[PDB]
Amino acid sequence: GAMNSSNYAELFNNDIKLFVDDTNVYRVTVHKTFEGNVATKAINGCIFTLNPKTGHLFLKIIHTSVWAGQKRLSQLAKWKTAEEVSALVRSLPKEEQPKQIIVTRKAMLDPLEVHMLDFPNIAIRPTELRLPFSAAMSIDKLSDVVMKATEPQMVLFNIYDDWLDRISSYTAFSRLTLLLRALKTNEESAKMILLSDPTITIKSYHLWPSFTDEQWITIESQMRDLILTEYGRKYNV
Amino acid sequence: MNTVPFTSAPIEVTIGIDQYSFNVKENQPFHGIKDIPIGHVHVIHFQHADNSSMRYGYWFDCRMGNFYIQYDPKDGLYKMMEERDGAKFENIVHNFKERQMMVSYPKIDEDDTWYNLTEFVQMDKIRKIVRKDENQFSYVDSSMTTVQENELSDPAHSLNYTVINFKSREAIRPGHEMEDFLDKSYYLNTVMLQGIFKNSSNYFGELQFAFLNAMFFGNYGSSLQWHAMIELICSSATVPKHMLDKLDEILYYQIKTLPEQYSDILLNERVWNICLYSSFQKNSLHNTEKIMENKYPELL
Ligand SMILES: Nc1cccc(C(=O)N2CCOCC2)c1
Repeated sequence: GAMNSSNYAELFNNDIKLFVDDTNVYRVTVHKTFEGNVATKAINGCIFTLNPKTGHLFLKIIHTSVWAGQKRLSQLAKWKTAEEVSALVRSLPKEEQPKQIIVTRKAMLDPLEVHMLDFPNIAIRPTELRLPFSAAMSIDKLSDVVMKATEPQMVLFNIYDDWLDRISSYTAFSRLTLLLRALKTNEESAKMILLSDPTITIKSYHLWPSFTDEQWITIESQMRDLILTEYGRKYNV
Repeated sequence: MNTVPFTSAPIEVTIGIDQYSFNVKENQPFHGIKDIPIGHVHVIHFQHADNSSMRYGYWFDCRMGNFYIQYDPKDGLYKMMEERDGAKFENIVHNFKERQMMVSYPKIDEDDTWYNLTEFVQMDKIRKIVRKDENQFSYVDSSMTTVQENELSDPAHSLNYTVINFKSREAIRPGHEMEDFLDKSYYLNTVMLQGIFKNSSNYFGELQFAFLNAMFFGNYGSSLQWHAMIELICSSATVPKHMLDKLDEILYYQIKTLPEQYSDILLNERVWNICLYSSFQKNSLHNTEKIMENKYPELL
């Protein structure tokens, strides 16, 4: 059934699972026409498919050409998501295929179920958690590869960098969700926190800066403050 | 006009014959039902006074044999049987008629209700849904489960309705996932009509039989089947015009006949609101929508 706080440690057991977030698949700018009407212009998007145990991010870039001449794009985007996730599963060796796929939005349940009819033993699950995966496009290297794409493309990243050499999957996921929650609540401040000290760099092969254990504790505390800070600015507390 | 005699009425029971019903008291001198219209299937059904649990009954067609009812005190129910000795049967019936111990099927001349509820229902098709090949009539009760219900437990006592499942490989062509799920025309016209039912008359016959078993026995899996067969049509963008017009007539008479006080359990809010207001055929069921809105406006 649904994934929630009660069954949270299941994410880090040894049954392969993937989260699928479709928030950033269909992205538009809304603008005025010369006649003073409103129109949309699509921009490239992406499916965010993540193994929370290993940090494996299968980033399928959705190029704007896939919308050309199509109607009801927000509905189509869910089905296109499910088609691409199904294609990814089929492309993986049997021993790498997931035993569960957790969708971050319940509207993805039926499209994914239908596309995965050929895999009756893969469970398609919703979640009660409000995960901040929409903020994925606030990670500069991910946004860069999405916006530069000129055709459909899959790009493989590890979203935990090398953190699993020093921390467990549970702790890595908590750190990731904290960083993303911060970027989602106040992107400018969050990014200021992450880069303020010019001596800490992001390795070419990494997404986040190369913080020591002690520096991660400081960083993590600053992100919590921000999420609380912004929570006051919003609710006047 | 044909007759279903009863040997006796040893236990107090409410007896139905099609949409009619009457109460018989314990050991009351009741010996059956006469003047049954020829040309239609019929259902004779029972609810005991002491245990309203288990409504049960028999579908039959008097053109297929001479049938009678006899209570079995071991199994505790009124059983239908066939009499093969035609002269014995005619003689039994004539004596009961002479002593006026039979109720008359009470059909008003103007009234086409039973025809309209059974237009496409044939005994031969009933006998394939309800498998008991040694009898010409078919037993149904409130508790019997459907083949589909069993897949989700005695196979011989099952209702073998055609399985309909909108999230199934049968319903969804590889590579037309979104198309077939949002527009079920493929599944309706190719898989079901051309493939399984052969024609719309057989589809409507099964839909009508499912409704009648839901209404008369409170059979829950039959209600599920009836709604699934409605939803499959309404959720198809491409349906022959004659089928939509006939469906509107079928459902109109089903909704007209439904006991007002059973609507809460026999009608699925989601299916009906979707069918009348959101589906491709939301504008094609004029008669059904008018009766539903005037009779069950709460559900909607
Ligand atoms: N999606 C996915 C699957 C397998 C491995 C990886 C992974 O760790 N990375 C591969 C690409 O760059 C190095 C890091 C990612």
